[PDB]
Amino acid sequence: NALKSDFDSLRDQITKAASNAKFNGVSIADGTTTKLSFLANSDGSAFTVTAKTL
Amino acid sequence: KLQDSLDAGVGNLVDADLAKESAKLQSLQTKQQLGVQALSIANQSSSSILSLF
Repeated sequence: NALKSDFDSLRDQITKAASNAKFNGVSIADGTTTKLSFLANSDGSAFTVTAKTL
Repeated sequence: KLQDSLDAGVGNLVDADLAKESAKLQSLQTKQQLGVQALSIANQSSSSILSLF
């Protein structure tokens, strides 16, 4: 039972640590959105970066 | 670790690259000096016509 309580507190810490990782209201590891795009050149082409949920 | 990463992110968003600013300042002072010289040359342009009359 003690090892199971340790495992549960550990997985809860992973959930919190994965949830709080955001920048100016946007995150990539959160899983909220499939991808993020960023400007690459003057005419509006984007540097796509796909999300990797954690 | 999260506070460190977030402060580093805001610093990357806001901090100027000073090494560029120093060269920009040098070129701008040389430009202002040549501009004051050109302004003096423009101020002297009207003086010559006294010789005409």
